[PDB]
Amino acid sequence: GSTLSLTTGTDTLTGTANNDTFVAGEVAGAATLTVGDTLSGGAGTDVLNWVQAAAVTALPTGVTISGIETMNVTSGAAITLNTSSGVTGLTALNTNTSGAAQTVTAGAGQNLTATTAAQAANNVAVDGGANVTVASTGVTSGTTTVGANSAASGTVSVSVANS
Amino acid sequence: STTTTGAIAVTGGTAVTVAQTAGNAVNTTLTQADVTVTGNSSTTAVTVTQTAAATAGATVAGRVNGAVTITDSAAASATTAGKIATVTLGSFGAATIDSSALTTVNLSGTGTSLGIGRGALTATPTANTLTLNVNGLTTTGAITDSEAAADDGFTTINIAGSTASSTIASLVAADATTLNISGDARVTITSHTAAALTGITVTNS
Ligand SMILES: [Ca+2]
Ligand SMILES: [Ca+2]
Ligand SMILES: [Ca+2]
Ligand SMILES: [Ca+2]
Ligand SMILES: [Ca+2]
Ligand SMILES: [Ca+2]
Repeated sequence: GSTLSLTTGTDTLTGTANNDTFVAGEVAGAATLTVGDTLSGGAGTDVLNWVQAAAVTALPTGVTISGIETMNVTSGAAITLNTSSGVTGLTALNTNTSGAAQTVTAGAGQNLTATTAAQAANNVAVDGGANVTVASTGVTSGTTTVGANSAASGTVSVSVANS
Repeated sequence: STTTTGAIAVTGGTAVTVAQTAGNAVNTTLTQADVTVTGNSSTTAVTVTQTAAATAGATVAGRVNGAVTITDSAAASATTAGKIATVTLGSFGAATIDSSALTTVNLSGTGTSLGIGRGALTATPTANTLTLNVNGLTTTGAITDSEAAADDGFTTINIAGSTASSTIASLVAADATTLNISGDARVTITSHTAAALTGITVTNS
C-alpha cells in the first residue's frame, strides 16, 4: 500500500484501498492530528499511528477517522480519549502511556488494548469496546478500573505488575 | 470504493442517459452519486439508472442511492413550451422532475421519493394524463404531484405494473380524478392521498 503523513494543518487524506499506513507524528514537536483532520482508508490493511510528546486530551474538533482498522496512540504524558464517535470501521484501538494516567472509552466493535509502563500513583480507567485488554507494569497506588461506565462486548483481560 | 461517487451533472442534448453502477465489497456500504440533468430545448428524454440500494450485510454489498434532479429549460417560464416528455429511473434517492411537457415516468428498482412538478406555465393545461410504468419498483416514501397542490396537476394517473411486483409507500396526487392500475404484475400502493378521486379501476392481471 501507500504511506500518508499528517501535517500541523487540516488534512484530507484518502487511502489506496490497500495496505496503507497513516502517520500522525510530530513536526517541530507540534502535534499533527489536529482540528478538522479527516482520514479515509479503503481496503483492510489500514493503520493510523498517532505519536505525541504532549498528553492526548480528546479527539480534536471535527476530526473524523473512517475505514481505518487499527489505531495506535502513544503519549509522553496522559491519554484521555473517547472513540465511540467520529470513528467508524475501527476493529482495534491500542493506547500507550509510560508514567501517566489513562482514561479511554472505545466504541463496541473495537478491541481496546491499554498498555501502561511505570503506572505508579496514576489511574487507569477504561470503558466500552469489544475485547478489552489492560496491560499495566510498575504499578503501586494506581487503581485499575474497567467498565465502570460501559461494559465490554467481548472479553476483559486485565494484568497488573507491582515492584 | 466505499467513498461516495461525487456529482454527475449534464446540461443539454437530444436525449440524456446517466448510468451509474456500484461494485463495492460484500460488507461495505458505498453511497452512490447525486445526479443533475438540465435539458436544453432539444431534450425529449432523460434516463438515470443506479445500482439497487441494499443494507450492508455479511454477504450483502451495501448501497445508498443518489438524489436525482431533472429540470426542463422552460421550467421557470410562463409561456415557453417545454420539451422533456419521458423520464426513466432505475433506483433513486430523493428524486425531482420539473417539466410541463412530461407525460411518462418509468420506474424501476429502489426509490426514496419522487416529486413531480410541471413547468410554471400560466396557461391552463388540457392534456393531464400521467402514465407511470412500474416494474420491480419499491419506495421508502412518496410519489407526489407537487403541481396539483397550488397549480394544475394531473387529473388522471395510470399505473402499469410490469414483469415484477411494485410497492409505492405513498402516492400523493391532490388533483387526481381517475386512477387506473393496469398490466402484468402486482402494484401495491400502501397509502394514497388523493381527495378528489371519483373512481379507481384495476385492469391488472
Ligand atoms: Ca493535520
Ligand atoms: Ca487502504
Ligand atoms: Ca480500510
Ligand atoms: Ca409549479
Ligand atoms: Ca400555472
Ligand atoms: Ca389544484
